[PDB]
Amino acid sequence: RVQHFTGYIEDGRGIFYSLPDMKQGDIIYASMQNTGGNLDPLVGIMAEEIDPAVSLGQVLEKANDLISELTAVADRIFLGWDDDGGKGYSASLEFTIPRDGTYHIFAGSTITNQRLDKFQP
Amino acid sequence: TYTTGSFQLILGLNAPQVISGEGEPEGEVFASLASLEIKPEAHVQELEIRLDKDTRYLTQHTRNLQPGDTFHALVEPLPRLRLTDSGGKPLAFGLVELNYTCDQDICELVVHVDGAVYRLLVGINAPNLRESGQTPVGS
Ligand SMILES: [Ca+2]
Repeated sequence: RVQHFTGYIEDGRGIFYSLPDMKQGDIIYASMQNTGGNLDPLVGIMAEEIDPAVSLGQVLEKANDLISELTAVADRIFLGWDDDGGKGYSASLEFTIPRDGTYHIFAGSTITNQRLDKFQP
Repeated sequence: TYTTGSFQLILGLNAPQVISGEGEPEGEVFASLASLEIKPEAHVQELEIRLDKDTRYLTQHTRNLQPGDTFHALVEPLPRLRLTDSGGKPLAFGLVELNYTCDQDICELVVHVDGAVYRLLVGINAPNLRESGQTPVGS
């Protein structure tokens, strides 16, 4: 069971995907690759759909000032996530469905630095 | 003189086609790297740096790190210290001392020191940077 999706991310505004009525014992797989621009993929899975923008914004506001804070916030927002598990900066995720019900998949952009003259997440 | 460069080594056991140089991998392995049996060789380097009025930000590039390696750095005159990769994605932050461990196949690191003259000490596979003792060793 394989499905494809394509989208566009603007200024760290993510896209939610719905997984209706999964069964306990199922295994979810995810992979996200960059096809244009400077996007750095991030993927997370959760039960109740809530916008991570308000929580992730505080991480940018506090500018291990980046990695530890991002990990601590992600371990609260999501049940499972991956940043750079694939080839390059691409993400890959394996998640065993805990109980019976529906879940949500969140795709978006992580917080990164891409300069060597100064530090600016 | 001696010579330097990269090489490819093919080893065979009771496989007479190896001497042709075209032996494809087969069977179950029989030999392994010897260096993995002991502790890795440390490299230590010390630098003196100065942050002028117009040069308050400084960056340095490191050589490539193999997977499983470790990185240590410390500064003693306090400025801020952090570590990022070549793109710049942050990896560690100073507590001044810093520590990191290599996960990817090839890691290229950049050390940021930003704020006067300071001493910067850096080492690879050398957790003893607090009390080195030996003069800077290795490459
Ligand atoms: Ca990533």
